[PDB]
Amino acid sequence: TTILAVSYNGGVVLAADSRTSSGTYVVNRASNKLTKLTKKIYCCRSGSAADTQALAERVSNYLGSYQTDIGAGVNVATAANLFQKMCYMNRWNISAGIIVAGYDPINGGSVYSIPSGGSCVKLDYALGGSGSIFLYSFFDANYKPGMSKSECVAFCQRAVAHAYSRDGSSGGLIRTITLDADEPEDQTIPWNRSPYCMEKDPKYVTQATQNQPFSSSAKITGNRMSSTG
Amino acid sequence: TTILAVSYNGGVVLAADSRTSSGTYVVNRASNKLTKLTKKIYCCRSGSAADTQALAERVSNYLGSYQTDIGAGVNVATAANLFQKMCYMNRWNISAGIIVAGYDPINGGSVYSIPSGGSCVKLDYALGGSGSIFLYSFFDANYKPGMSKSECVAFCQRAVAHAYSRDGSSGGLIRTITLDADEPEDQTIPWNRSPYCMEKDPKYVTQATQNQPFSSSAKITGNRMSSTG
Amino acid sequence: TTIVGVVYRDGVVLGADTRATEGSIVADKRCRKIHYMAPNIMCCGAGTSADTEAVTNMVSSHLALHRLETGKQSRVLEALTLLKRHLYRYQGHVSAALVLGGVDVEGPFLATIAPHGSTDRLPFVTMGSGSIAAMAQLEAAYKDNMTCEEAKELVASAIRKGIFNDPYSGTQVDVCVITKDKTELTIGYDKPNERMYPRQEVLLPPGTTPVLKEEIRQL
Amino acid sequence: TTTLAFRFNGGIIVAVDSRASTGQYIASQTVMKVLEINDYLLGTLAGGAADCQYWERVLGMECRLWELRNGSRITVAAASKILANITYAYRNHGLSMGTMVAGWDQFGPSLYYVDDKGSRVKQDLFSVGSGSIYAYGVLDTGYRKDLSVEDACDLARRSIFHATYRDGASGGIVTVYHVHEKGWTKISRDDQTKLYHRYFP
Amino acid sequence: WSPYQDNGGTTAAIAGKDFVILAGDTRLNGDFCLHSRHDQSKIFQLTPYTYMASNGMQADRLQLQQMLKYRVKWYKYNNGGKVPSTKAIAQLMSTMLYHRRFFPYYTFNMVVGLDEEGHGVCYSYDAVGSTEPFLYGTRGSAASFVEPLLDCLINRQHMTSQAPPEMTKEETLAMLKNAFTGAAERDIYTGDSVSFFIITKDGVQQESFELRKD
Amino acid sequence: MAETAIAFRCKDYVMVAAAGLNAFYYIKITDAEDKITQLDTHQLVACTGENGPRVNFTEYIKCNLALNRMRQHGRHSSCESTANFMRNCLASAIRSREGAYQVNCLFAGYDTPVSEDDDGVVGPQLFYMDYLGTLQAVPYGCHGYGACFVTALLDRLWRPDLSQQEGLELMQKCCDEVKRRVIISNSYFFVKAVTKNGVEVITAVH
Amino acid sequence: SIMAYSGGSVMAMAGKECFVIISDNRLGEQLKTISTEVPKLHVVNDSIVYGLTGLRTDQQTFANKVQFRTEMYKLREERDITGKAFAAMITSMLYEARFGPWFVEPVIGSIDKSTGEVYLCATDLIGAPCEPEDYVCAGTAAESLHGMCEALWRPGMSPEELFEIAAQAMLSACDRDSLSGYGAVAMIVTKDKVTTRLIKGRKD
Amino acid sequence: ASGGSVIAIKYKGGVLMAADTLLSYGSLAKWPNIPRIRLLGSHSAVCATGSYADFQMMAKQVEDNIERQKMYHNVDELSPSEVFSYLHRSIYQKRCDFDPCLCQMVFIGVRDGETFLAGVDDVGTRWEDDCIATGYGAYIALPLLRQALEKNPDGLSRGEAMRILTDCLRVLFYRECRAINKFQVADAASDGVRISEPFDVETHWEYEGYCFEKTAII
Amino acid sequence: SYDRAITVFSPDGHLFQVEYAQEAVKKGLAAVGVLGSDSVVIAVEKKSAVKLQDSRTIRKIYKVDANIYLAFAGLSADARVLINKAQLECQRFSLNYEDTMDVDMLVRYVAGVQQKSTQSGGS
Ligand SMILES: Cc1nc(C)c(C(=O)Nc2ccc(F)c(-c3nc4ncc(-c5ncccc5C)cn4n3)c2)o1
Ligand SMILES: *[B]([O])([O])[C]([C][C]([C])[C])[N]C(=O)[C]([C]C1=[C][C]=[C][C]=[C]1)[N]C(=O)C1=[C]N=[C][C]=N1
Ligand SMILES: *[B]([O])([O])[C]([C][C]([C])[C])[N]C(=O)[C]([C]C1=[C][C]=[C][C]=[C]1)[N]C(=O)C1=[C]N=[C][C]=N1
Ligand SMILES: *[B]([O])([O])[C]([C][C]([C])[C])[N]C(=O)[C]([C]C1=[C][C]=[C][C]=[C]1)[N]C(=O)C1=[C]N=[C][C]=N1
Ligand SMILES: *[B]([O])([O])[C]([C][C]([C])[C])[N]C(=O)[C]([C]C1=[C][C]=[C][C]=[C]1)[N]C(=O)C1=[C]N=[C][C]=N1
Repeated sequence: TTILAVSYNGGVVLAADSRTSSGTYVVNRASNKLTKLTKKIYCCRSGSAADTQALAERVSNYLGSYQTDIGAGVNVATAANLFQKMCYMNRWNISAGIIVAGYDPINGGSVYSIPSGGSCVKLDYALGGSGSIFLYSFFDANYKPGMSKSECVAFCQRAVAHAYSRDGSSGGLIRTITLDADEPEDQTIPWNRSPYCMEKDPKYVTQATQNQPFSSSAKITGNRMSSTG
Repeated sequence: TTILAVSYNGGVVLAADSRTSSGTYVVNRASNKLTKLTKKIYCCRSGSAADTQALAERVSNYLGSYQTDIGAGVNVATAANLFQKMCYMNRWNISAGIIVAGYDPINGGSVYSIPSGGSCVKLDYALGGSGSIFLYSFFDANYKPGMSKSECVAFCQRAVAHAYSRDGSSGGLIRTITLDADEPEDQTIPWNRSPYCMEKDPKYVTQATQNQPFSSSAKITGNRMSSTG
Repeated sequence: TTIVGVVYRDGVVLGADTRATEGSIVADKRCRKIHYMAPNIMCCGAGTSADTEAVTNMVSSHLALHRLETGKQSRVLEALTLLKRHLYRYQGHVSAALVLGGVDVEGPFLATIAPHGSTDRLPFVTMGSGSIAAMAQLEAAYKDNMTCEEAKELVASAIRKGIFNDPYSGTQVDVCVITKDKTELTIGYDKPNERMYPRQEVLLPPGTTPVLKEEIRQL
Repeated sequence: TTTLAFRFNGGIIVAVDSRASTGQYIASQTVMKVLEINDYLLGTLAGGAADCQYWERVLGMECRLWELRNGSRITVAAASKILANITYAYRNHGLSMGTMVAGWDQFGPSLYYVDDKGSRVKQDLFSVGSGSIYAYGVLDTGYRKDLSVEDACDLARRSIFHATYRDGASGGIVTVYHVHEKGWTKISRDDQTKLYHRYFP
Repeated sequence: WSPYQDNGGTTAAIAGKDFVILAGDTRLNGDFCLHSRHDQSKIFQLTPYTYMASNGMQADRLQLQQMLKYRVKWYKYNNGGKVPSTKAIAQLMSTMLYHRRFFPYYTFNMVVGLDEEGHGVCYSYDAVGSTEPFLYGTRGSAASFVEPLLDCLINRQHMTSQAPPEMTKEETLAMLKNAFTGAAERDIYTGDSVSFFIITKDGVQQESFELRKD
Repeated sequence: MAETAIAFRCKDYVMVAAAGLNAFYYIKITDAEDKITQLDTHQLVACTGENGPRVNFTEYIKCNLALNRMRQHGRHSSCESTANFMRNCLASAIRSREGAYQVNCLFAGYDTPVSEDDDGVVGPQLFYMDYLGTLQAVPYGCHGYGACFVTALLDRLWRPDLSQQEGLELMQKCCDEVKRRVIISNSYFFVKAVTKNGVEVITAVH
Repeated sequence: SIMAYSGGSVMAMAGKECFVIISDNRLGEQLKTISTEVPKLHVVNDSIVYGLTGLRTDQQTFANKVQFRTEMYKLREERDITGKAFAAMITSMLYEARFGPWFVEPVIGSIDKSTGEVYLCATDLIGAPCEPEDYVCAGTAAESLHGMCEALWRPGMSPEELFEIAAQAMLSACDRDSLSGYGAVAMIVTKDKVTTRLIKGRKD
Repeated sequence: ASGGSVIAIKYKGGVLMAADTLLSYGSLAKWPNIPRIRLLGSHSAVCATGSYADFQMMAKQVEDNIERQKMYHNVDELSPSEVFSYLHRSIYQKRCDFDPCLCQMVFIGVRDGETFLAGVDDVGTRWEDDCIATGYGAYIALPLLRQALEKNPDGLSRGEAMRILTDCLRVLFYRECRAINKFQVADAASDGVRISEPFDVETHWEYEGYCFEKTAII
Repeated sequence: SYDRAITVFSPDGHLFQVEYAQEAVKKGLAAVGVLGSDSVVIAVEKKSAVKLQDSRTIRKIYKVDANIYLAFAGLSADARVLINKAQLECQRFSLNYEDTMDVDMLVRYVAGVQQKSTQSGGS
């Protein structure tokens, strides 16, 4: 699982892969780790597939019962204190890394990263999942803050594609959605139209010369591809 | 420890940090993980500081006793089969990730990555150490093969600096050396003249607004920096 | 243990404490931890008193035996190689942390040997249990090319960070200066903990303990 | 701890040591091993020092509340059954206590023994503790029912002594009581080192 | 994570004919570091005539000092202002250590006070409340240094000599300084400065004393 | 430990007694098995333990005393020389491949002057031993479960000037206490004695 | 533990021109007394007296190897062994068996016959050399003896008044230890004579 | 998420407290831009070494206690010695419920001359001194803080107590793995608590013994 | 549950629910017991010779202990519940005290149950 959420001027861009894998076997290759809480507030979802699904639909029922009694819109800081309350009083029993990102008219675009420990940190961009450790040095070099909506979509799709190329846990589709003052626009690009893959990376075309022919010199001349020559 | 070796047209560029750390305390902040085997063949050195030091000076005595009896130069493939022989018949007792890179007149610049399992793989560039997992997605995006000698030095110094900015195990100086047909040129750039650091990264200047003032609205207005206001 | 070392302008200065404890009680208060290796090489030691003394005397007799053959002054790099191959081939069972200092024709050589067998050649090293508290004094006040007096006081002010803060260390500062020509070993250089409130000396007269038999044997 | 008490023609004599050791360190040397419950009962202590001094203080409270409600003395068959029902209720709670109750009720004497596991036995001759196994062999050799009052005080003081001399967990000051029909009296209280130069001069 | 931790230090008391001298060094220390040198939380006052002097774990020490503090106050409210004696407090201590027997305190206690007659008596406790009245007592990490020392010079045993007269407050105080200057030499978890409390019928006087800093 | 050995020395004799019980975890195999091995004409050992190491230790000790009398022209060694040879075999076996001997034994003997130049020991000898290799010369020694019952019995009643009959009725008290308190059924005790005329098998006390 | 299986405490103090050494008399198996009249001291010549504590099987086996090596030293070298040579000899014996180690803790006291300098040494079970100038002590009551010896010692003691301090230190520490006691056997020794004293103790 | 070492010292007139602005997760340094110095009420401030989720819930609890006692009633604000006492009894309550607040904390506070400096552990240990350090600053930085309080018993001024914290933060960057060179310093005085803008220290990596040919193992 | 206070005080210091419970006894069958030197006799009224009652003779005086027997007067349904509390108390006593229960002990228990129903809600 590689999940991330990046803020721009208008709102936020949620990004995630699509694969639940029982250790080493792909149980599902079209998962949806972008969970709707309210219309403009979603959450990314990593870790245990059952422990985080039960939290996401328990928060989303407190959060819709709140919205009816208030009669107004729900702030993102409200939804991020319902995950922190539940991920802290269950922190020894669940495995839950949650990234809460959304839009509210008061504060604009907000990103909250709630790790497995149960803390809450408000950010500009957040990373999560087992594939997130590849993306710290990728965002230190290639990420500049203050992009547009069209640039954050193509960046976060290029960000996830570098993550599941090296990670074995992550893979599949790339599901992204933007949350701002307009309608929430979702987009799912496949594997075969992904912006990066190592199989078509032109520097991994040459095989590593392991299987040397039996020869008279120490001059390395590539692999042995035939029984005759 | 973050070690790497990258090939260009002439020869190779070895790059490493300088820190041996007993778990959580910096025992040495000026280590030298670039070990001389012969004049033109070095090895990077990760893992156990004692188990890899004993291998590096046992190979370097077999390799200099070989060079005297031959009366010619040592190939890099010769030195990489003396680490593979020793890291495989001791693989349950040592902790040794070795990157062997050098120069010979027959094959030019060679890079061999010998992991903890004891295998040998000949590469174009190699990565090693606990800080290497940050640099796969950094080399998938920012690395183009076929650079010059002056470009591989400034790249590998920029590569290590992104690695020990996120890694806690790695840090300190950046020791690089180039091995080609000229004399071996070494260079040690410090921390305060490193090409990257998160403390002077201009997107981590704004503190994450955690410590909110006690207020009447949900409008987030930054941290509380004084007791009065 | 709070053994330290510092490279100064011409030579090295080795430092140590004197406390030796066997299981939370102070066994000895004036133990000696700076050992002899050569006329130009000394060696501090931490860990177990059995393993430190027996790795040192074996190598220091091997360096002496190798000195009669060569007829020359012994290197500190060959003192280090004999220590690191012994401590490696027992795989950390010989629990001795070492600080090795000496002077050769190539200048001062200060390096440490871990109990697993790894070596680090540095301008200043600390080993033992109070090595963390003694390093923070060295990281705050070391500079290149210090005099013999400024290095002897920097070493002694780093031992007292292990005396007054580490419970496994104290009671004195041992300082050994290694030069090219001579070698000066002081034991009572800094005794910050004196004897406050000298003893009442409860007097018992000779004969007040009841004795059942006694047998006197003249010599 | 070595603790014995025996029953004979004339009452019950209780004899104990006074030593409390935490493994190889001796904590104290003046421990009262006999908790007198009231002026006609006794109780000894062996095993855990706090487990005994608590529940024989609870036992001394249930015996005093018996006399307040029912207006008469408690028997010894009811006094141990209070202590045995308490002990059996906490048999899985890791208690370590082995106690004898001794007294003169209206049916003569009776000498009982309560485990830390809820047992209660009725004999005329016990010896409890870690050094009890030394106190049996010198007592079973010289015990008979019709001993005199002075000779049974001598046999009890001498049988504790040979256990304190041999066991590392026993010693100190040998305390001998005598339970006759009017209650109990402290017979003697003497050091074990002074008692060595009497029995082997 | 383990919820028990030994914080060093030692306490010793010697009781006289109408006084007790009560001492305990001021030194707090943890895993391998030294937290403080000036902790006064080792000897606690319950009544003007009876103190408690405990050591071991510093966290369960402060909790036991407060539950002892308010059971004395419910005693004072329910008995018409009558202050509890040493014998009443030290049996209160012996019961509360057994009420928490299965999740006990990691404290080792001494209740130190005067009698109803005026004589001083010190008590000692294990982790579960084994009490005994006695004329002295030494707890802590340096107990095995000092408790055999107090056996040899207070009891006056194994010495074929006549008995000295009764010890004054001054000769007891100078004796007890010889133990803490002896425990500061040979115990690594003991000794920065020891604070002497002298409990007499006309109030309490308080002194301090300097030990070795290492 | 289920079977006891009781031995005490006096002015001119050494009594030994060893219960002849052999069991299989609760089942009485025997009741009369001799566990007091006659090593020499004036020396014997009362080993306790299971029957595996007990025979194989005593046969190694007995055949080596006899071999040391073959090679030394029938000269009987002292009791201390036999006892120090025994604990050498206990102490070298706790640091070996095969493991420690699980035997607890009481060595007994009488020292006679072998020639006119011998001015050594004249009296009796009694040595306490252990499975580890502890050796201690002692006035009386005991092993087994009932050892602590009878060691404090011999604290009460043993005297250095006991006669052959007064120590015979003392050993009867030693055997009747083990029948009284020990749960292990020791009914037959094999009393032997070492005097100046050799060993003798006492029939009366059983 | 294996070290406190047999019981017994041996200590030694240093005086002006003399030293003392004193052991208890108990042998045991973890609670029960096996013997009441067994010392732990050994004398090899008129200058060196050493005492062993720990496991009694190792207390006798190691002392046989010492007597095998001390008497072989006197046949090869035509002289008595000295204190610094004897203490450094059986330091090496406890280090050869470092992984199969002996469970002894030798307490060595020695003196120069011609010079008059005392030499104390107490190694660990693995042979750690340690020479204090004041006192040494090992055994089961060793933690009780560091309090008794350090609060009562002074450097300038006569042989008659050094015995009185060592005797009151052994007995007061054995009244708190349940694996040591039953009297004590001491040995004061000067340049001119050796005096061996048996001391009254508690029979508890 | 876990915090690093926190050091603090008293001077003539107030208390200083420094802490790096890093929040690591194991070895990974996730966020170098979060503030750890929370200030309590109007006279005090706390900072923690250990779990951040435990500190974020504990400091939320003890900040609600200061305001609601002051808002609801006509009483004064709690002193630093009384809100540290509530901080101590709340951590000890959690370990007796077998769910502790797994972090060391450093507490500062100044109320009209009376300066307060104390720390508290996850177990319930509390101590007061003129120099508090938690984490690996208790091993590294705390010996340097102790000698500079005893080389002048009259007291440190603000200028010389700021030199030695910078000398201690510099060695924490040298010798602690899970640390960065970005520090905030709280300053509790008679005016109140004031947290400074993040700064860095000047590090020296230019020793002649650190060169490539000396430290080489050939 | 239902625990409204029923047994309350009159304006003259009387308990109405106790004085009205005594009137239910004064209509009950008469039972007389006298005390001798070696024997105790108790005789009850045994309502009538109904001729329709069972030939199996029905005892009115109920057995409570081995030596302690009881006879009542009042409501015969309330007394059965009272005795099965006292027959349960004898087996509580010789399970915690190993003794035969005294006569004065059993009466203090039954009088303790009578008083406990005069000071309860809903009772
Ligand atoms: C009817 C009868 N027949 C016998 C033979 C017994 C008997 O022995 N009953 C008994 C019951 C409960 C106990 F708890 C004990 C008991 N006594 C002890 N004394 C000393 C130590 C000790 N002291 C110091 C260090 C280490 C230890 C182990 C331990 N215990 N345990 C003894 O009862
Ligand atoms: B992602 O791989 O972490 C994913 C996130 C989830 C919330 C949709 N989790 C899973 O794939 C987990 C396994 C796992 C992998 C790595 C870390 C933690 C957990 N999958 C399952 O829990 C699972 C397995 N088998 C059946 C159903 N669900
Ligand atoms: B690097 O951090 O992996 C380094 C490489 C070494 C060959 C110079 N290793 C170390 O820092 C090791 C610890 C370690 C960290 C991470 C993975 C594996 C090992 N240091 C030591 O082995 C060490 C510790 N204390 C003293 C001496 N040496
Ligand atoms: B260091 O603490 O001064 C010291 C090293 C020197 C004496 C070789 N260590 C000791 O004091 C050791 C114990 C130890 C403590 C902490 C870490 C490792 C080892 N003491 C001894 O080995 C010892 C024991 N008995 C007598 C003499 N020395
Ligand atoms: B005797 O040794 O059994 C004695 C009797 C007791 C009434 C004083 N008991 C103890 O000495 C026990 C030994 C023990 C038995 C079982 C478990 C643990 C310990 N010692 C104590 O209880 C003790 C502990 N600390 C102080 C005083 N006593």
